[PDB]
Amino acid sequence: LTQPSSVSANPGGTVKITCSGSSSAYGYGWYQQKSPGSAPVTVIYNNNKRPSNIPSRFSGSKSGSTGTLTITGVQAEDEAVYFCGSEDSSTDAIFGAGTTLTVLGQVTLDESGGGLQAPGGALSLVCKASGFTFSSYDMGWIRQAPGKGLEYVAGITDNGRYASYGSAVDGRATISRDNGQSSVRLQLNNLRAEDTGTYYCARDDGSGWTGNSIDAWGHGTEVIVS
Repeated sequence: LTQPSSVSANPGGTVKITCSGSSSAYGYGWYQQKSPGSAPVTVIYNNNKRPSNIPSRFSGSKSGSTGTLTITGVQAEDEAVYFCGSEDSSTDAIFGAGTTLTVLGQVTLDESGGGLQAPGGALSLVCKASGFTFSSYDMGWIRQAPGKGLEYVAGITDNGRYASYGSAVDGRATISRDNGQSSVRLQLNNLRAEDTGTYYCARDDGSGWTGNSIDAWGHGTEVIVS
């Protein structure tokens, strides 16, 4: 996915952020991150769906192999990095590198298990969910290395029947869920230095876990492999 490094606009302006993929088959989600150490917020998912708590100045569209986030009447509080997410024929969740919006002229997911680990060790993260019918929604894990963007770790269907993994962890990761205890778990074996970062629990909107349909995010838990 290709999105611009940065865009600029003055308050009240209409700003657009594009995200281009390898075909016209898949859709787009847009995830606002106000600082590198903060949980993302979904502003648009499945091309043009807007969560009810997101201001109506956010809208989305898709044309051919490109998705576009439009903020009509941008405000200072919208200054953030916006990540686009999608999928392709090989991977259920892929992400662009993030677009920094500069403004000129100025459901609970609870992760634990982070910590320090040696290379070759194994990580066990747990996300405790509340405030919704957990067993009805696909769930997943997204990570972010220091100074880098969002990356797919693992996703699992509502009933646990299907799972998939990001390329960098495939063969080492296992995702599971307990629909009685309303929790999803990540096991990551043979840890490498490149596995350190913040790991976020995330919820699918209900349409089926993809990089473009995430509608809720946890607070993150930090993993350091050294």
